[PDB]
Amino acid sequence: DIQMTQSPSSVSASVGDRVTITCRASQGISSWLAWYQQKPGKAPKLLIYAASSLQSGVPSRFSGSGSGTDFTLTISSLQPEDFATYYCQQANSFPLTFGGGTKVEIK
Amino acid sequence: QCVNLTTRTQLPPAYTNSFTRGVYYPDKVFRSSVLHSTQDLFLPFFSNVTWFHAIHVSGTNGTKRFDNPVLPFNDGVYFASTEKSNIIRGWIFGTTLDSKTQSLLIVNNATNVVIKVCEFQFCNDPFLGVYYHKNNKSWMESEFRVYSSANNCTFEYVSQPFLMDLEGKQGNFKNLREFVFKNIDGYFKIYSKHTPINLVRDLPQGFSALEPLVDLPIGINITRFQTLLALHRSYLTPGDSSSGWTAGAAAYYVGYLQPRTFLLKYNENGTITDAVDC
Amino acid sequence: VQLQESGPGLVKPSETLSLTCTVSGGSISSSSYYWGWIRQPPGKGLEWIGSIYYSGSTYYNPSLKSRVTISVDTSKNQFSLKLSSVTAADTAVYYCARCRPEYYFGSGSYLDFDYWGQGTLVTVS
Ligand SMILES: *[C@@H]1O[C@H](CO)[C@@H](O[C@@H]2O[C@H](CO)[C@@H](O)[C@H](O)[C@H]2NC(C)=O)[C@H](O)[C@H]1NC(C)=O
Ligand SMILES: *[C@@H]1O[C@H](CO)[C@@H](O[C@@H]2O[C@H](CO)[C@@H](O)[C@H](O)[C@H]2NC(C)=O)[C@H](O)[C@H]1NC(C)=O
Ligand SMILES: *[C@@H]1O[C@H](CO)[C@@H](O)[C@H](O)[C@H]1NC(C)=O
Ligand SMILES: *[C@@H]1O[C@H](CO)[C@@H](O)[C@H](O)[C@H]1NC(C)=O
Ligand SMILES: *[C@@H]1O[C@H](CO)[C@@H](O)[C@H](O)[C@H]1NC(C)=O
Repeated sequence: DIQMTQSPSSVSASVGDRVTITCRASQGISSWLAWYQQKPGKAPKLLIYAASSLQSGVPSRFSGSGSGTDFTLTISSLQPEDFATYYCQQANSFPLTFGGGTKVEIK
Repeated sequence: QCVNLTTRTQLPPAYTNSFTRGVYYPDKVFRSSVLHSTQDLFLPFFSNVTWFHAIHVSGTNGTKRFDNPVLPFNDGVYFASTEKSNIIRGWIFGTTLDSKTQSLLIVNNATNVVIKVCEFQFCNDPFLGVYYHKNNKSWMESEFRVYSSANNCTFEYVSQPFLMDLEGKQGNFKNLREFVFKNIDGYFKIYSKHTPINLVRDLPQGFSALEPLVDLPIGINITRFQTLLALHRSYLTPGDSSSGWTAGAAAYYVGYLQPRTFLLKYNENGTITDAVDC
Repeated sequence: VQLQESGPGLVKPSETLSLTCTVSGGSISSSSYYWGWIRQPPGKGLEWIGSIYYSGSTYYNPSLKSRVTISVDTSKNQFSLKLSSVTAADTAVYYCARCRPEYYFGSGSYLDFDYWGQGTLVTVS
């Protein structure tokens, strides 16, 4: 019985800018969360685990902070290969739940 | 609160030879296709290591063993464990294991891994336990008796929740886990490795390389350490507490470290293929 | 390490939906990890349907729990997901998954997914 809302939707940006996404919870999860990226026509790939970390060799222009009821994600700069939908997921209770996703496009 | 359990049998320990194993990366630099000579604390090749069991049998005479004695630390520890299920959980480190001095605790309790550095008062026989229910066909867990007084804690680390099996099978061992513990400067250093096996008894002969896992700034004084295990408890072990319980099936081996010089051989990617001592 | 989901194409209303996940590069038995299935309908949305462990201990999503079963064939590296009955809104794209392992001890998987595979499409009517 964990519900989430992802507030930004369809953000537009240029090549060099700063963009930010917020994912809100409803329960009191404690610093456990996950972020996902989905390029069109593929399967999702993981980007950030736990509150704030990074796996594999994802470029270090991806970083987010954390808290107990609010969360965020921000990227320092864009490249023509950064155009997708991002997702937030919880890692606390048995009924796993996913977010509505947010779309980032380059203008 | 905790209790003493007393239905043990008696027997002296044993010794088993360690083959060419127990090597680890000694620094942070990257090399390839070289022969490098190093001076450091290592475990000598072909050295005695000590054997400890946890096995229970019935039918023929009486043989119940459950060993977790207090052992010295000296300069460092090499630890190896062979199990069919999850029977070893963690460790307590300290110098007096009482209320007059600090101690270090590493524990797994099937939901979270806990690392603490704190003042405690451990009692004689620390152990964790499980229960087998017939109506459920489920292996639910409820037992924790490791201490009775904790205060003035400095470091605390509680990790992300996970799931794990507690079933308990029979047959041949199918896992091997090795750890190396070192305490230098004001730092505690832990190295680890895992590998699959299909043996029935004794330590494999081969070669493996260990990689760094955890570095903790603590600053305690360490002279002795002890192990924590898990025991079963069901409808087929009647009686009362301190006299009703059964053991699983597991074993472990311990060895110490000495100042040596080694000639390591790197590969063309950065893996230690073999090694030689003098 | 590498996966390749497989299954049928056009289906019929209120029938059993077949599926198969052939693990490549990893021993399905020589492990202590978990496996799972994930669904995405066309448009927007993600949902987690079920997770399994070799040698029993199955779990199921609280929503749409009546008609879902999961099985593993330990002889090979294969597992399957069965839906006894389907509706007109069950069409989506389905994915296999692997649960990320524990770091300090081994023998344990967290509640997060990595190392997915390509997905197939199942229609309705
Ligand atoms: C368990 O056995 C010990 C063996 O002596 C009992 O005695 C205690 O031993 C601890 C040492 O770890 C001392 O700190 C206590 O002061 C001892 N107590 C007494 C009364 O001598 C111990 O009491 C036993 N535990 C029980 C019966 O719960
Ligand atoms: C395993 O040990 C951990 C130690 O932290 C337990 O975690 C705490 O459990 C209590 C029990 O109600 C909770 O109130 C705390 O909030 C938990 N700590 C944190 C940081 O969340 C855990 O419950 C233990 N699990 C079992 C099965 O014994
Ligand atoms: C190992 O210990 C045994 C008895 O404890 C002893 O006989 C043997 O010589 C030892 N091995 C050495 C010292 O290499
Ligand atoms: C296990 O058994 C207990 C005691 O009968 C019961 O309350 C519980 O529902 C059973 N199932 C579990 C814990 O999943
Ligand atoms: C640790 O404590 C013991 C307690 O007797 C003491 O003798 C020793 O000098 C201390 N330091 C070290 C490095 O052992």
